[PDB]
Amino acid sequence: KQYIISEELISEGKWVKLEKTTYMDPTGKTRTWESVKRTTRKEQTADGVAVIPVLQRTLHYECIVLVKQFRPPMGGYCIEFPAGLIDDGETPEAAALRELEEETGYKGDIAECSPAVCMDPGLSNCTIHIVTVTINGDDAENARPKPKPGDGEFVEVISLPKNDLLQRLDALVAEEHLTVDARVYSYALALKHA
Amino acid sequence: KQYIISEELISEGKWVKLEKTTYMDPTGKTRTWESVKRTTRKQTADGVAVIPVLQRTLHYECIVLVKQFRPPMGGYCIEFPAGLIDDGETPEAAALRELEEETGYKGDIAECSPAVCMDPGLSNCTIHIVTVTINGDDAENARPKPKPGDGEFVEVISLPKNDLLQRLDALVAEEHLTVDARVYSYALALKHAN
Ligand SMILES: Cn1cc(Oc2ncncc2Cl)cn1
Ligand SMILES: Cn1cc(Oc2ncncc2Cl)cn1
Ligand SMILES: [Cl-]
Ligand SMILES: [Mg+2]
Ligand SMILES: [Mg+2]
Ligand SMILES: [Mg+2]
Ligand SMILES: [Mg+2]
Repeated sequence: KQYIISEELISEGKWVKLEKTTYMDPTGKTRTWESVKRTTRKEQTADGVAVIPVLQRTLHYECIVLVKQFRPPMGGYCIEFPAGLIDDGETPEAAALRELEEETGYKGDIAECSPAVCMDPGLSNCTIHIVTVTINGDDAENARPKPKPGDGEFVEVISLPKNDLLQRLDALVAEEHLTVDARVYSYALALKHA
Repeated sequence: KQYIISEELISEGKWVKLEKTTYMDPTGKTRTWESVKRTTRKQTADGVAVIPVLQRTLHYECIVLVKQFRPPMGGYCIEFPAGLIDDGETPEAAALRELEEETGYKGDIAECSPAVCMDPGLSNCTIHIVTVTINGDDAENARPKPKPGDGEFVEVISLPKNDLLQRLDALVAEEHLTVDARVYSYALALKHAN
């Protein structure tokens, strides 16, 4: 039934553009939408990755490793899964492993990799791979891990037990002004609901 | 330590605007960001997303999802039922309303998240995630009658909770739909639990 008729550029910055999208509705009528896209997407299967890093150590409960950063669009701090854009020619897995080490200092092992999933599909075309990665916290590589953050990146690491994630995220939200990412919250909720 | 110094409008559509955000980085250096915002926010958040748990006796529990054409994606996406919160609507009420309009089901509130961010490196968009149970053995949920608005065209997809991830992966492979990242994250945590 439905499909894109035309995409007209309305405004283009260095990083994001806004487009007027003309599409065919399933009645047969022509309609429009205001679409956001990134300018950085090349031949990657998605814009970015988000990493679900499960930190595993003998005689410890498993922890989910999360990051806290200032986010300019939000005007504040947010708690999220480690994440970044996929470099040109980089695989989603390499990008996940790389971003996890840069944001946390951990060296992980790939567990699984999702298909490309949409971030906010009524607003933008942005997509990611969700890459699950186990971290062997008994390995010396991962003992006293140093974040190697890039140009103007300033990330704090927060490891929360998987068995109590939702309450621990609620505790954090109770204690400061800070926003939990929707993917992180959805994951915490399903841990509870299981 | 980090904060917003100012926001310059770049472009404002009917629904979405692009801004240039000046902010103070933690080194004490001024930096800029390209930020997307909706023009519709009043509210606690922009929207709600509903996790609708369809409970029918002697059947598997299902998570109720919707499939729609998304103009920004240029394709069909599988998502939790969702929409914008009307000015003066509570998140809980927007959840029950949107769940009804999109699926036909009449549900009960189980819990509601604080405002969580959709894509905080890109936008300030936020939602409340609202867990809702649907008593599928009540008469009002027998022949659920969707009340979809002008220009909305929503197909309902109910998937069993205890196989959700495998079922979604199967839909992506065979139907070439895009699964929403929140849906996928929830699905992943269901498998990752314990
Ligand atoms: C029901 N509703 C959906 C809205 O959002 C949009 N609609 C069109 N173009 C872009 C966007 Cl983001 C506003 N109200
Ligand atoms: C690492 N990286 C993140 C990027 O995205 C943006 N960067 C600045 N302003 C807005 C956006 Cl969306 C580009 N590269
Ligand atoms: Cl539940
Ligand atoms: Mg990042
Ligand atoms: Mg980074
Ligand atoms: Mg909707
Ligand atoms: Mg609507």
